Amino acid sequence: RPHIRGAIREYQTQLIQRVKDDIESLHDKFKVQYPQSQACKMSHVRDLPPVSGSIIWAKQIDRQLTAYMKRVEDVLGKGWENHVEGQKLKQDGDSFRMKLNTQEIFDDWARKVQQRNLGVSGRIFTIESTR
Amino acid sequence: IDLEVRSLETCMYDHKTFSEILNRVQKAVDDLNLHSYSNLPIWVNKLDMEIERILGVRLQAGLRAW
Amino acid sequence: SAVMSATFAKFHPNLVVGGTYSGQIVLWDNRSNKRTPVQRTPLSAAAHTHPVYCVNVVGTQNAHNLISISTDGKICS
Amino acid sequence: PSGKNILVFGEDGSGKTTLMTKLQHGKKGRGLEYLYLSVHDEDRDDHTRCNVWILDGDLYHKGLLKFAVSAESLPETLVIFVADMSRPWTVMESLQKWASVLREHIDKMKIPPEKMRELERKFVKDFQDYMEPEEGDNVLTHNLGIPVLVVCTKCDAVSVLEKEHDYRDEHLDFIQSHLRRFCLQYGAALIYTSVKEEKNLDLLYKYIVHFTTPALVVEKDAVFIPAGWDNEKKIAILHENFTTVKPEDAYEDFIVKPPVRKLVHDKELAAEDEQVFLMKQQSLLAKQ
Amino acid sequence: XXXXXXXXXXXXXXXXXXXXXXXXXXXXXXXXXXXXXXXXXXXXLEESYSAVMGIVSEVEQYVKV
Repeated sequence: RPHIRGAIREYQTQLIQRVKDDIESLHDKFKVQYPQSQACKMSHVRDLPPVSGSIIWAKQIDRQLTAYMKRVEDVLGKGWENHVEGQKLKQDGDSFRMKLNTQEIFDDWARKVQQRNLGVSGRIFTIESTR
Repeated sequence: IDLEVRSLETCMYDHKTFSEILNRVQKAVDDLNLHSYSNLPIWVNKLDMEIERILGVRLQAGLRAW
Repeated sequence: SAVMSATFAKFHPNLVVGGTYSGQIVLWDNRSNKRTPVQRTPLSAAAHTHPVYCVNVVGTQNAHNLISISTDGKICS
Repeated sequence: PSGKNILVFGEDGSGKTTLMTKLQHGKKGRGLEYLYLSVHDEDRDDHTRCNVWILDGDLYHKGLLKFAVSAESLPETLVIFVADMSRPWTVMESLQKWASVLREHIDKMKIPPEKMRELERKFVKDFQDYMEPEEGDNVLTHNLGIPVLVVCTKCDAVSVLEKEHDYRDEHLDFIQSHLRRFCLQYGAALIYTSVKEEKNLDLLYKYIVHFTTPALVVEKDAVFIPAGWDNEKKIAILHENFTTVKPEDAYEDFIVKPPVRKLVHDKELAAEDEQVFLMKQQSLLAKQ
Repeated sequence: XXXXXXXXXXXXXXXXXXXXXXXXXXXXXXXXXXXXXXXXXXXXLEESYSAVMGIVSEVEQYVKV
């Protein structure tokens, strides 16, 4: 209701700078990579393959960004990118999302796994192998 | 970028300030990464080579003075 | 294009609205230091495709809008 | 005992900072990173002032060698060639890279002292006759003769390398034949070491820079060749036991498995770039 | 004291590359993992000034003992 919707821009901007700072923190922390992430080491202690933990890291970051996006549009209404800042944050979240579509990691890593699978994964061929 | 680059011969012999400059420059580089431009690492190679030269030049100057 | 009309913005102490000769409505900002408007009205039929000699804000804080009236004969809030 | 010197040749990591660290570190990016040894003088420590020197890279560090090799430094010059096992192919040639650098330095810094030419060559004829006895004829040795030594590092990676690609006694025998071969020619000895292993280093230096020890070529997972424990036949039988007998191209074999592995992070793309006017008139020709 | 002067001259030998330090870059990161920071400056560079500025004093420390 435009009648209602008019007097909230100040509070809106306060929330936008909050959203702003947190997505910026996501740029920072995601700009540090998973191999050097200490989260990799803790996740590794929790016993996952580094491949998995890496995409878990990625996918979770994606979920936080998506949650922020829904926060943004619930705050700024559905006409949201039409709004002065929403277009910007949209572009930024989209490019940030494009730097998170990790299917290539599974591709290339599945190729390395397949390369190893050519003669290792079913090595029961010598149940008690000589040595 | 260039105000930092052209300022690399300004803050005389302070590693902290040098570090700060570089960090700011690559913050701009991630900005370049998001809205990906075309051949960004290539242009970064260029940058880094001239940065190395301004660095090594400020270095050798301070080396002699030290 | 040639700005056929311009004025300030109601309760926007950083903005400058503007009409043009082409028909697009521009929107400049002072604090961004961008010598180009940051929000240009499209050149769609829904927008003005004729110069706007009088584009203006209307009411107060919640009573405002932005009404552009080009010479084509259209008004647009 | 006077001012002793050491000229080790630091080679791109290869545990060199770790070599003096296992022996006894700020940073390693400048080269010529001096160290001083003052260890036990056979009964106490009478400050066996054995000055160490560690170069790494190749960018004109000749003048740095001038700052490490004088005209009187020459007797107590235990040069130590250090290389890894992570990259054994590097070692095979890079040893001669470092060697030729010092061959230059012989004819670049020892060219004015002409007294040790006519003196030290005869003293080396004395010296290398003593290379062989009381350890335990002729070999095509080299022109380099002064106290010299070829060591190796990164050896506790054997199983890691056969895990990757060695798994053949040819790979193990051929390298040792070339190494022991190098050392015997160079008038030096072959020594190995590893991560948390083989304190056999100071034995030969202290023993030479003035405590003896019995040799080992037995384990073949770690080797110690003191000078004079050679011939040109024991090693010949070693590179005979299915080892492709004296191949003079297999340098590419071990200089092909991880150096001609591949390039993971490589960005030689020359991706894209276009024009304006060109495209415009080309579309004009496309307008028909 | 002449050996100390020789160490000072050893630091004077730093002009070997003649005001260039052409090879002044020392580090290399790992392979490809997952990154939006596609073109960082140089793993070899950022630390090199502090490294040189420190190793200069480091050689002087080791000569002192």
